[PDB]
Amino acid sequence: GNVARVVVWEWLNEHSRWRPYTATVCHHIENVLKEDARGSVVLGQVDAQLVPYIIDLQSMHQFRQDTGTMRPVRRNFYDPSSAPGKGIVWEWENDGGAWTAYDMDICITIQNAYEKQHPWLDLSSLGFCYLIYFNSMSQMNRQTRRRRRLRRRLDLAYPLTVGSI
Ligand SMILES: Nc1ncnc2c1ncn2[C@@H]1O[C@H](COP(=O)(O)OP(=O)(O)O)[C@@H](O)[C@H]1O
Repeated sequence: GNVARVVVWEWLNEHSRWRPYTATVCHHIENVLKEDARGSVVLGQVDAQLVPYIIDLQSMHQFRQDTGTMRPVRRNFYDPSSAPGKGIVWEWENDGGAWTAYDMDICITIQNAYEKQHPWLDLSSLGFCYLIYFNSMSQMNRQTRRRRRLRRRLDLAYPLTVGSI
């Protein structure tokens, strides 16, 4: 018995939410893990914005030289038929104008609703008090009625590996 599973590396933030890395970063981590289970992933080799980021596989923690934080990381897995298995990413635009990916469980839920031709999706049952409007491509706070923009891109697919039995 062999099954396929999508590899999504994730780091725990200050709100106790597991945040995903990008698919480019996750491929680089898995290549270091294949060669050395106790190695260090130097994300500065990938892009200049990731210079202060180091992921230590020896202790499974993220090290940031620009802030000093030590935050746990995990090697999580999702279903190949979900958005990370293809490369589909849903992102929302923060106050600084930067695009930020939703949590992976929410990203997969948004993509499932979009292809089911749902005009909108309510995330309240999943903890987020937000409404996703695909017609205006926006996210609305249920309490304040204020909105942010969101977009869909076909980025890189996250790595896929084999789980035995
Ligand atoms: N999808 C999201 N995921 C994580 N954080 C978010 C998301 N949307 C907004 N935030 C954060 O919540 C804060 C503002 O929430 P928002 O609902 O936009 O404000 P308001 O309460 O004024 O409507 C910001 O710090 C923003 O970074």
